Amino acid sequence: PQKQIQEMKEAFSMIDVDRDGFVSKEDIKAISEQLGRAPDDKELTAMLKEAPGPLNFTMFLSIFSDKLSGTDSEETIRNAFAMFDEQETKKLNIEYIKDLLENMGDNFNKDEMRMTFKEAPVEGGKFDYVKFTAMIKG
Amino acid sequence: KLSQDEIDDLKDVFELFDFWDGRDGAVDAFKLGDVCRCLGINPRNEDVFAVGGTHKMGEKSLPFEEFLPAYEGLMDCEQGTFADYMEAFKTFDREGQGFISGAELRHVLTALGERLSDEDVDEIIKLTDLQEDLEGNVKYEDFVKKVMAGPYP
Amino acid sequence: FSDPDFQYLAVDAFDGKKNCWVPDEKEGFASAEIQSSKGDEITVKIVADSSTRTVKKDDIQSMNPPKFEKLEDMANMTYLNEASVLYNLRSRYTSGLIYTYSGLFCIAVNPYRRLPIYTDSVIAKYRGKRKTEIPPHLFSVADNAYQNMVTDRENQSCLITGESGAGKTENTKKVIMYLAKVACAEGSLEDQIIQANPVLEAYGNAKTTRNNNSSRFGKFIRIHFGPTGKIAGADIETYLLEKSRVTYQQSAERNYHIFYQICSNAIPELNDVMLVTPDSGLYSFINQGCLTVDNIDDVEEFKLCDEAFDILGFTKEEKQSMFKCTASILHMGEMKFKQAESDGTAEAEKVAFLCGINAGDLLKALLKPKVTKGQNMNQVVNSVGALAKSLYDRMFNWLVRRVNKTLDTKAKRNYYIGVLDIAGFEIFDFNSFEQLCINYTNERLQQFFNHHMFILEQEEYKKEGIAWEFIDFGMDLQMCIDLIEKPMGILSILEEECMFPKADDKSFQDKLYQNHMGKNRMFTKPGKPTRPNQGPAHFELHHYAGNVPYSITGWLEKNKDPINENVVALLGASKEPLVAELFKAQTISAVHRESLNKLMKNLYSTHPHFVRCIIPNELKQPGLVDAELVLHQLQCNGRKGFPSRLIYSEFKQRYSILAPNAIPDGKTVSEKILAGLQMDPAEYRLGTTKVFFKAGVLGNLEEMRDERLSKIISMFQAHIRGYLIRKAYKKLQDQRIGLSVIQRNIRKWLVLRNWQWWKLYSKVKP
Ligand SMILES: Nc1ncnc2c1ncn2[C@@H]1O[C@H](COP(=O)(O)OP(=O)(O)O)[C@@H](O)[C@H]1O
Ligand SMILES: [Ca+2]
Ligand SMILES: [Mg+2]
Ligand SMILES: [Mg+2]
Repeated sequence: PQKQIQEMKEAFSMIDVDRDGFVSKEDIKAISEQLGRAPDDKELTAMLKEAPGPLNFTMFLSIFSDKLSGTDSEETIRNAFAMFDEQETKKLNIEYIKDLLENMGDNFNKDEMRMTFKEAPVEGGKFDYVKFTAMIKG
Repeated sequence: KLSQDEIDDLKDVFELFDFWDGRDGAVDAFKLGDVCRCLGINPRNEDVFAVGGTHKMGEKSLPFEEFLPAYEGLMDCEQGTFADYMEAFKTFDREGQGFISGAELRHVLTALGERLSDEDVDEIIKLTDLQEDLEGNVKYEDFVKKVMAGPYP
Repeated sequence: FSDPDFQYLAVDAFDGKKNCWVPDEKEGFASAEIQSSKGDEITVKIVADSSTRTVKKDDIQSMNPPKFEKLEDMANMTYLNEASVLYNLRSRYTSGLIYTYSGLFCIAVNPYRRLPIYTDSVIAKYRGKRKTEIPPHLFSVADNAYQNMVTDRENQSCLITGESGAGKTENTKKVIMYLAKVACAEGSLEDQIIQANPVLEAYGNAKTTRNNNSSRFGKFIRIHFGPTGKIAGADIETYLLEKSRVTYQQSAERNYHIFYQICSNAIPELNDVMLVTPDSGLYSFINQGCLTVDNIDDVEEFKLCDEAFDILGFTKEEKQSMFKCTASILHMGEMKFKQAESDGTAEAEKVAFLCGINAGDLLKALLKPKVTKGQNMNQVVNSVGALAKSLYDRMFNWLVRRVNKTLDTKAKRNYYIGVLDIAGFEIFDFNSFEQLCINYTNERLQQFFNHHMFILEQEEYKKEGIAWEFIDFGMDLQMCIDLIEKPMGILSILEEECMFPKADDKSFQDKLYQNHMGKNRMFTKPGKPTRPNQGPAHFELHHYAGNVPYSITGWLEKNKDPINENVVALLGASKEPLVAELFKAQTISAVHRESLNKLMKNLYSTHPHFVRCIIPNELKQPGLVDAELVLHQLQCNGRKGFPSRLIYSEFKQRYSILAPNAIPDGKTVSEKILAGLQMDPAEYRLGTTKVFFKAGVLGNLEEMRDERLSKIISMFQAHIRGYLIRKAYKKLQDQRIGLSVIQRNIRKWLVLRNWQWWKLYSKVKP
């Protein structure tokens, strides 16, 4: 990506407080607190151990990219959806989708179920999988 | 007794199903019909229950171990030839000229023998694209041939 | 031929798949044209009013093409079903034609009006004509029996059957009148014969609701022929005369015809000879029910009856002996009463007078019959009736013996032609001894009719070269016959029960169960009502044509005649010469036994010809039909055991669906079907044009016919179930993937939000 990167950097900048081009336990703890509650030592510790050596803007983009890897397109997903949208209305009836995910294929769980719909864009009975495919993607 | 490429086929399909009713290596005995209906065969409901099928979902699930013999079973069961379907349909033709009316055909399917929901009917009608003439009659010979043909001929 | 002689004798748009016969309530059957099938619910249109309705498919009857309108012989019709037959008859009937053949059976439908078809003009034309040569007629049946007896050299016989008021008698007479007019060699033999009816009918017929001239006795008359084929003698046999009508007559009914003739004044000279006042409504014994009779002139009938006694060759005394004994009866019922004493003597003398016995010695042996034993007030009035009835019975019997005297010309006899005019099976609200007698009679007749039907049967098992062997027949018939006639039978029990003065309606009833309850399955305790007003029943008999609940009350006197053995002594030595003979020097059942056997060995020595009479309606009016009644008669005329027969054409169409994986000619297709089914060569037979299935088998084929047809229908539904499933199989693989995308790709975005790094990242974002 190129705009995904532009952010990453500017981000790494705001995170790398002691502006030393590296991210340290104090760097993370620092900025977190300046905003919302921050992680405990143990959280911060294993949070760094996730990166072999020093956190230059490189090992950074490395672990972040290796996260977002192993996923499909916004087009590839929007279709796996329209695959249940026979009439091609660009919406799925809420009871339907919930039913699919819940007890079909690789059954979800109530939490997976709640976590998922806590965000979901459902209004008028129909769950718009387009808007939701975007939200979940780009 | 089945062959390998055969048993493999049972395997193939068993998955598509066992997955859809929640993947876990077990299939709802209420689907054992449709499973075999996919491997070509068309048993009769009377037929399926005989081997293990059930009237409702939830009732019970089955492994692939118990599944093998249900298919060994539903194999040795009688399939209807063209002769038979032609014979039976003749008994509703007073004219004798291979006709019948939509309305009556509908009656035969929905009302006689192991009934067929009103939906499956409008279904297959539309599928096979069966059409009536001005008098509202249809050549039952054509119809039987399509149904026999398959969804993809 | 425009010929006047054939006026009421000669017969003056159709889709074979649309047009048919559909049941009706008014007409019995209606002309319908099918509109739409629907499984079993056929929807037809009534051609008449043009209305519409539905009808079970198995209730439609096949119609015949206009090709067979008013057909003379019904065996030549395509369809012979209760609706084709009823239509053909009714068609002819409403056009004057009342005679129609159907195989070897002639059908006569009562005209209820006089027809110019019996004239001498017409008889001339039927002489020596072969049934197909000339229109259907009773003469033809008679003329043919003659030719057969002649050429075939054997006795002939006509059993003219039908319901009461149908035409049995009228037709029996026309047959004799016919045979008399073409085989003819006081008056002449031929003349006396014809003349025996007027006297026998006067003494043994009576107005009934059903028939204004109901025959109340069975008649079998044989007509002998000589070496030149001409009438050379004749005899008459009678059976079971209704003794009861003499003293009793249900409303709207009359007593025998004579009694009313006698009180009309046709011959005033006789009034003083009989001591009668020309008023019928004066005598109790004959004014209970009816008095007059629409279309019966008692005046003229009396004259003709008198006239007939002369031609029969009856001395004036003889025929005055008759008239007096019967007028005597008229008085026996005028004797009033009050142990009992008389209430006058005027009427009781006229009686002693006419019978040539002392009025004193009479009322004496009547009020204290002799060792003496007085009688009460009813024991008497009932022995009065016992006497009236018993006299009249003897009279009727002597009368016949005498008319045979006149006819048994000692001339030379070769063969003969009998004619049978008897009442058939009848089941009423209440059935007693009278009925058992008629029924027992009809049973033995049945065996006869069967024996013959079975012979024509085999005439078929050869017209197609399909010889059958030992079947299973009339065992139930013989079971009933035996239950009634054999050594310890019903009648034999009753006969041995009469000879005991001690006996009664209960020792007889018990003595019956004692012998057949559980030892013979035809004898069964009285069941439950199958008709309102169903009077008492003590037991039931399973007769060929029905189950009859018999009440045995009074059967002991019915069979033995309970008249003062005292008065039988008085009359034994009476002055009148007739009366003396009647009570000169073996009960109903016993006489009838010997009688029936006589008629049977007779009949079994003949080649029978059957005529079937049919009453068109209950109104006695001409040309009007009552389909229900008609149909009802057609029901079971001229079954039960004979193999099933099927034309390969109709067989293939109905039983192909039982082995269609063996059907690539109607006669070979079936050869295949029945072959496929691995059907036992036993349970069936070949045939040129038709298949013969042993008994029951066809019922069982309709079994398999229903089962297989259901399966096959299921199998095609299974086929439809499997097609729809497999059709949606692609849609089920694509969705299996399209779901795994979403399921695995949401679990990702789910776990990425539960990432410290991502969390904190998302936070910085702005
Ligand atoms: N061939 C006929 N022609 C004219 N009238 C007839 C004929 N046959 C029967 N009838 C009428 O119907 C009545 C009953 O006929 P009949 O022979 O006495 O009946 P059953 O079958 O009881 O002997 C007759 O009195 C007569 O009025
Ligand atoms: Ca499963
Ligand atoms: Mg730093
Ligand atoms: Mg009669």
